Amino acid sequence: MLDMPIDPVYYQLAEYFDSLPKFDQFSSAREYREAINRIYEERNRQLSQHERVERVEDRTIKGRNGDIRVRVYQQKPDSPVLVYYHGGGFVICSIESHDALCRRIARLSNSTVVSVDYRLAPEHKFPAAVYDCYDATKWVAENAEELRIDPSKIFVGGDSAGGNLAAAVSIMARDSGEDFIKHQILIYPVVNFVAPTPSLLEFGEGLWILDQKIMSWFSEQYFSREEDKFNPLASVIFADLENLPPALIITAEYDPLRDEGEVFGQMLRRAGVEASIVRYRGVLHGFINYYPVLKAARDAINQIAALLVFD
Repeated sequence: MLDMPIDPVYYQLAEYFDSLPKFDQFSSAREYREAINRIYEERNRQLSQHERVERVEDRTIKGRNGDIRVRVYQQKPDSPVLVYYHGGGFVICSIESHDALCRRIARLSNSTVVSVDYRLAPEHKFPAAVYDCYDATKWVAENAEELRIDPSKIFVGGDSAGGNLAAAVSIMARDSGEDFIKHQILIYPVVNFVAPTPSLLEFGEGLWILDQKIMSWFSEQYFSREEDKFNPLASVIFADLENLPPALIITAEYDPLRDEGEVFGQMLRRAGVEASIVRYRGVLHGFINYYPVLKAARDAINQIAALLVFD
């Protein structure tokens, strides 16, 4: 139990969550990563069977940091695109662990999704991932014809650390005077590594998926220096927000990062950026990947897909 009115699916998933490998059960992030990604990826292999996509292509592109692999899920050519950045605290997860999710988005929308295989920490410290995501996004904008995507409909989005990366990318594009991003989709993002919030304290302990201990561990792996936490490409909540793309922010009710995400949405509104802040009740951080058994996740996904389909 956490606060009380939690979707009954979580109580049914008690064994599952408790059986997952914990970060502090290994001596290094690498070993932890290998153990947890193995589980996530196998599950995705099962789910993808039910998310058919006309074509899924793995391409290697040139980022300032070197090679960057991206996976292009294209259900239909000459369609809108969502450049996506997977979650995982900047340390774990991969294209394969969010494969089912991206397939479903591309399939439902009859469009395109480009999932970025960005450099992970601690191997590559902040801001390596931010630059990989920005480089891949710009590459999508610059290769519109080759990829067969609509250059006038390019969206960016991600979940958790991925939502943070989508926000950072949007800022980096704005700072560079680039205007190709038409929408940013932040799924329960982390946008602050310096200040506390009531939700951070309230759910700092006691919930599955995320607690204060692993959050501190993630930032320790991500940043090479403490003060990097205040960088505007990290704690995006302190960046200049003028002219940023219109945003759809999806938050989870039982999540330490909840208030942060909502405050970031209110700050964007003040700065004159249009934004929607949607809090899903009864769910925890990371809920979107559980769409096969959680309706709230299927509806959250429908919101992302609707953006690529509707005008």
